[PDB]
Amino acid sequence: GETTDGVYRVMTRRLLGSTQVGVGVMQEGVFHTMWHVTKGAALRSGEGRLDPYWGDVKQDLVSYCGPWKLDAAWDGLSEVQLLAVPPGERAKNIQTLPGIFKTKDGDIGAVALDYPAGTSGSPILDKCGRVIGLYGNGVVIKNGSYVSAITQGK
Amino acid sequence: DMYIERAGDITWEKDAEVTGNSPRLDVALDESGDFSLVE
Ligand SMILES: O=C(c1cccc(F)c1)N1CCNCC1
Repeated sequence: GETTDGVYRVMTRRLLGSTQVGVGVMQEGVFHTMWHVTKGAALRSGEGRLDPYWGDVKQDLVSYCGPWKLDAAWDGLSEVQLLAVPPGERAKNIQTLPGIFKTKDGDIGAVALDYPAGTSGSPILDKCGRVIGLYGNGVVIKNGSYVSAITQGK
Repeated sequence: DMYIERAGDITWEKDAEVTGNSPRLDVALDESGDFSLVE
Protein backbone atom coordinates (compact mmCIF):
# COMPACT_ATOMS: atom_id res chain seq x y z
CA GLY A 1 0.00 0.00 0.00
CA GLU A 2 0.93 3.70 -0.29
CA THR A 3 2.56 5.14 2.85
CA THR A 4 4.38 8.18 1.30
CA ASP A 5 3.94 11.42 3.35
CA GLY A 6 1.36 13.85 1.92
CA VAL A 7 -2.30 14.81 1.62
CA TYR A 8 -4.76 12.11 0.50
CA ARG A 9 -8.38 11.92 -0.63
CA VAL A 10 -10.76 9.62 1.35
CA MET A 11 -13.11 7.99 -1.18
CA THR A 12 -16.00 5.46 -1.14
CA ARG A 13 -17.71 3.40 -3.95
CA ARG A 14 -20.92 2.73 -1.83
CA LEU A 15 -22.95 5.60 -3.33
CA LEU A 16 -23.22 6.65 -7.08
CA GLY A 17 -19.80 6.40 -8.77
CA SER A 18 -16.75 7.30 -6.64
CA THR A 19 -17.53 9.90 -3.99
CA GLN A 20 -14.98 11.86 -1.94
CA VAL A 21 -16.08 11.96 1.73
CA GLY A 22 -12.99 13.76 3.04
CA VAL A 23 -9.21 14.29 3.11
CA GLY A 24 -6.33 13.11 5.35
CA VAL A 25 -2.62 13.59 6.09
CA MET A 26 -0.06 10.77 5.95
CA GLN A 27 2.91 11.56 8.23
CA GLU A 28 5.49 9.16 9.68
CA GLY A 29 3.50 6.09 8.59
CA VAL A 30 0.32 7.35 10.34
CA PHE A 31 -2.84 8.50 8.53
CA HIS A 32 -4.69 11.41 10.22
CA THR A 33 -8.27 12.49 9.41
CA MET A 34 -11.44 13.89 11.03
CA TRP A 35 -13.73 11.35 12.79
CA HIS A 36 -16.88 12.47 10.94
CA VAL A 37 -15.17 11.54 7.60
CA THR A 38 -14.60 7.79 8.33
CA LYS A 39 -16.73 7.21 11.49
CA GLY A 40 -13.79 5.06 12.75
CA ALA A 41 -14.10 2.51 9.90
CA ALA A 42 -11.02 0.74 8.38
CA LEU A 43 -9.39 2.19 5.22
CA ARG A 44 -7.84 0.70 2.06
CA SER A 45 -4.66 1.82 0.18
CA GLY A 46 -4.18 -0.39 -2.87
CA GLU A 47 -4.37 -3.93 -1.48
CA GLY A 48 -3.24 -2.81 2.03
CA ARG A 49 -5.39 -2.19 5.10
CA LEU A 50 -5.31 0.80 7.49
CA ASP A 51 -6.81 -0.02 10.92
CA PRO A 52 -7.77 2.79 13.36
CA TYR A 53 -5.40 3.29 16.28
CA TRP A 54 -6.82 6.25 18.24
CA GLY A 55 -10.10 8.12 17.94
CA ASP A 56 -12.12 10.75 19.77
CA VAL A 57 -15.60 11.96 18.76
CA LYS A 58 -15.33 15.09 20.95
CA GLN A 59 -12.08 16.31 19.31
CA ASP A 60 -13.50 14.91 15.97
CA LEU A 61 -10.16 13.25 15.19
CA VAL A 62 -8.85 9.74 14.28
CA SER A 63 -5.40 8.24 13.49
CA TYR A 64 -4.57 5.03 11.63
CA CYS A 65 -1.50 2.68 12.02
CA GLY A 66 -0.13 4.59 15.02
CA PRO A 67 -0.58 7.49 17.40
CA TRP A 68 -1.35 11.08 16.32
CA LYS A 69 1.98 12.59 15.01
CA LEU A 70 0.88 16.21 14.29
CA ASP A 71 1.99 18.52 17.16
CA ALA A 72 2.61 21.97 15.60
CA ALA A 73 0.37 24.90 16.69
CA TRP A 74 -0.85 28.24 15.25
CA ASP A 75 1.36 30.97 16.82
CA GLY A 76 -1.72 33.26 17.21
CA LEU A 77 -0.25 36.01 14.97
CA SER A 78 0.72 34.90 11.44
CA GLU A 79 -1.20 33.86 8.30
CA VAL A 80 -1.55 30.16 7.51
CA GLN A 81 -2.45 28.13 4.41
CA LEU A 82 -5.39 25.76 3.99
CA LEU A 83 -4.15 23.09 1.59
CA ALA A 84 -7.66 22.46 0.30
CA VAL A 85 -8.33 19.17 -1.57
CA PRO A 86 -11.88 19.59 -2.99
CA PRO A 87 -13.83 16.75 -4.67
CA GLY A 88 -12.77 16.20 -8.30
CA GLU A 89 -10.46 19.25 -8.12
CA ARG A 90 -6.68 19.61 -7.73
CA ALA A 91 -4.93 20.30 -4.39
CA LYS A 92 -5.04 24.13 -3.94
CA ASN A 93 -3.30 26.34 -1.26
CA ILE A 94 -5.30 29.30 0.14
CA GLN A 95 -3.61 31.78 2.44
CA THR A 96 -5.65 33.46 5.22
CA LEU A 97 -5.22 35.07 8.65
CA PRO A 98 -7.17 32.98 11.20
CA GLY A 99 -9.89 34.34 13.44
CA ILE A 100 -10.61 32.89 16.92
CA PHE A 101 -13.12 30.49 18.51
CA LYS A 102 -13.43 31.66 22.12
CA THR A 103 -14.65 28.77 24.38
CA LYS A 104 -15.14 28.22 28.15
CA ASP A 105 -12.03 25.91 27.94
CA GLY A 106 -9.77 28.30 25.96
CA ASP A 107 -9.14 30.10 22.62
CA ILE A 108 -8.74 28.11 19.33
CA GLY A 109 -7.73 29.40 15.88
CA ALA A 110 -10.40 29.44 13.17
CA VAL A 111 -10.21 29.77 9.35
CA ALA A 112 -13.03 31.55 7.48
CA LEU A 113 -12.99 29.57 4.21
CA ASP A 114 -16.00 27.77 2.69
CA TYR A 115 -15.53 24.45 0.89
CA PRO A 116 -17.70 21.38 0.10
CA ALA A 117 -18.27 18.88 2.96
CA GLY A 118 -15.94 16.41 1.17
CA THR A 119 -13.02 18.82 1.76
CA SER A 120 -13.07 17.91 5.59
CA GLY A 121 -9.64 16.72 6.82
CA SER A 122 -7.56 19.11 4.59
CA PRO A 123 -4.44 20.29 6.46
CA ILE A 124 -3.79 23.80 7.65
CA LEU A 125 -0.06 24.70 7.51
CA ASP A 126 2.31 27.22 9.05
CA LYS A 127 5.11 29.01 7.07
CA CYS A 128 7.42 25.99 7.63
CA GLY A 129 4.97 23.59 5.93
CA ARG A 130 4.10 22.01 9.34
CA VAL A 131 0.50 20.82 9.86
CA ILE A 132 -0.98 22.91 12.68
CA GLY A 133 -4.47 21.33 12.34
CA LEU A 134 -7.25 19.88 10.18
CA TYR A 135 -10.09 21.82 8.48
CA GLY A 136 -13.70 20.69 8.54
CA ASN A 137 -15.30 21.04 12.01
CA GLY A 138 -16.91 24.37 12.81
CA VAL A 139 -19.87 26.68 12.64
CA VAL A 140 -22.21 28.71 10.36
CA ILE A 141 -22.74 32.49 10.85
CA LYS A 142 -25.68 34.93 9.97
CA ASN A 143 -24.29 35.46 6.43
CA GLY A 144 -24.49 31.69 5.71
CA SER A 145 -20.68 31.45 5.41
CA TYR A 146 -18.65 28.71 7.12
CA VAL A 147 -15.96 29.13 9.83
CA SER A 148 -13.90 25.97 10.64
CA ALA A 149 -11.79 25.48 13.80
CA ILE A 150 -8.07 24.80 13.39
CA THR A 151 -8.44 21.28 15.03
CA GLN A 152 -5.15 19.79 16.32
CA GLY A 153 -4.65 16.46 18.32
CA LYS A 154 -5.16 17.18 22.10
CA ASP B 1 -15.74 0.47 2.11
CA MET B 2 -13.39 3.46 2.09
CA TYR B 3 -10.05 3.91 0.24
CA ILE B 4 -7.32 6.58 -0.02
CA GLU B 5 -5.53 8.18 -3.04
CA ARG B 6 -2.54 10.54 -2.86
CA ALA B 7 -3.44 14.14 -3.81
CA GLY B 8 -0.14 16.00 -3.29
CA ASP B 9 2.76 17.10 -1.07
CA ILE B 10 2.22 19.19 2.08
CA THR B 11 4.15 22.41 1.37
CA TRP B 12 3.70 26.15 1.87
CA GLU B 13 3.29 27.92 -1.55
CA LYS B 14 4.75 31.43 -1.93
CA ASP B 15 2.19 33.81 -3.47
CA ALA B 16 -0.93 31.57 -3.15
CA GLU B 17 -4.49 33.12 -3.35
CA VAL B 18 -4.91 35.30 -0.22
CA THR B 19 -8.59 35.37 0.92
CA GLY B 20 -10.87 35.09 4.02
CA ASN B 21 -11.57 37.36 7.00
CA SER B 22 -10.65 36.71 10.79
CA PRO B 23 -13.86 36.69 12.94
CA ARG B 24 -13.78 36.46 16.76
CA LEU B 25 -16.65 34.18 17.86
CA ASP B 26 -17.96 32.90 21.20
CA VAL B 27 -18.52 29.18 20.58
CA ALA B 28 -19.51 26.02 22.57
CA LEU B 29 -18.31 22.44 21.93
CA ASP B 30 -20.81 19.71 22.85
CA GLU B 31 -20.27 16.03 23.84
CA SER B 32 -20.90 15.00 20.18
CA GLY B 33 -18.00 17.18 18.91
CA ASP B 34 -20.30 19.84 17.37
CA PHE B 35 -19.61 23.57 17.58
CA SER B 36 -22.45 26.03 18.11
CA LEU B 37 -22.55 29.84 18.34
CA VAL B 38 -23.18 31.53 21.69
CA GLU B 39 -24.74 35.06 21.99
O1 LIG C 1 -2.84 8.92 19.25
C1 LIG C 1 -2.86 9.41 20.37
C2 LIG C 1 -2.78 10.90 20.51
C3 LIG C 1 -3.95 11.63 20.30
C4 LIG C 1 -3.92 13.02 20.22
C5 LIG C 1 -2.73 13.70 20.38
C6 LIG C 1 -1.60 12.97 20.62
F1 LIG C 1 -0.42 13.63 20.74
C7 LIG C 1 -1.58 11.59 20.69
N1 LIG C 1 -3.00 8.64 21.48
C8 LIG C 1 -3.14 7.19 21.37
C9 LIG C 1 -1.99 6.47 22.04
N2 LIG C 1 -1.49 7.17 23.26
C10 LIG C 1 -2.47 8.13 23.86
C11 LIG C 1 -2.98 9.15 22.86
